[PDB]
Amino acid sequence: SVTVYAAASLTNAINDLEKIYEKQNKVEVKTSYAGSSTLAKQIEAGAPADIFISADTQWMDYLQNKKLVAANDRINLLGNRLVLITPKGQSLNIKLDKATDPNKVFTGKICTGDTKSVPVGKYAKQAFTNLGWWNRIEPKLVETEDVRVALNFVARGECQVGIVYATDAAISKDVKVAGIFPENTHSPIIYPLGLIKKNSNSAKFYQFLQSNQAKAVFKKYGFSML
Ligand code: MOO
Repeated sequence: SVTVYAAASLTNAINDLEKIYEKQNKVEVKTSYAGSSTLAKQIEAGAPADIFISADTQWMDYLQNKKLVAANDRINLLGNRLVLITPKGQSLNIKLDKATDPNKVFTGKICTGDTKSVPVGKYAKQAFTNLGWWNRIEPKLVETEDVRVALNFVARGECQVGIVYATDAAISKDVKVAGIFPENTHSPIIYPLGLIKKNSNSAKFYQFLQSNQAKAVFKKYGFSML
């Protein structure tokens, strides 16, 4: 068997590839999804993950610095974009530009991941700072421990808007995109793939995630191949 810990934004793609790999190999693939921060900390505490996929470089560096992944056993796999979402039926179009006043466009709460630890929230905080919006945005936040909890809060109408990845908006018929953050507002969204346990089964799955077959699933879900 092989145990894969993956950022919550990767739930649907990795579930699809788990099914494909189990049809092609006599190996069992076990998956665990959560915020990249939670998963890295769990690995640090001894969780038996063979493979880790983070939604930012920071949480893979965190493991590298603890010597839990080698520089040569990680690769940048996927990219994404950062988006604003609204519940379906409460559509908006908001330009993510310093000229926009967040106090006039955001008249309720704003749902995203914890801005200090969950990658989606860290990317969001970079963007708000670059836009000069941080001190007006912070009082509006509801912070969650992964991007999918935030997505669900928006789908259920507990927040007027949310900040999730483009791939999250596309997976949910209950939310719609209200704005795309320009790339120059934040660090590039990069998913490093890391081989944590070096054994025969884990190495095959690590390679499989880079394969032509895996590229097609990731592209289906809206990710970019790096
Ligand atoms: O680690 Mo996530 O995909 O930003 O919740």
